[PDB]
Amino acid sequence: LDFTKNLLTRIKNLHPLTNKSTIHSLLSYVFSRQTQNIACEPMYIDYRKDETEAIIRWKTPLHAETCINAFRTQERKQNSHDDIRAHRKKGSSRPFLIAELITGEEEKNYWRMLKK
Repeated sequence: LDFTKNLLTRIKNLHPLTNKSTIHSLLSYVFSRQTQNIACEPMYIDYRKDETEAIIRWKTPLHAETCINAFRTQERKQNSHDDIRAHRKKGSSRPFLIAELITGEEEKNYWRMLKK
């Protein structure tokens, strides 16, 4: 069926005990350092407690691209469940936060499942 392409980013290596509020703040903190031209508008955050992944539905494709560029440029690691600035700490076992654009069949299935 029908959807706006290229809105979705998977965020990987979140702290497993975080929440949507913290994810929103972290994305806005990181996005701020990539651009001042447009506001951070993660319209929906799909996140289940005790997972290490979220799916973000951005307002526009340019917001999604901005997020991907931010995490590609910036080394970030979420230290604790409520860490928003996510500075990498020397000797930390935490992995680097990663943002990937969801495409192809994975993208179609997101919109199919949302509409089920």
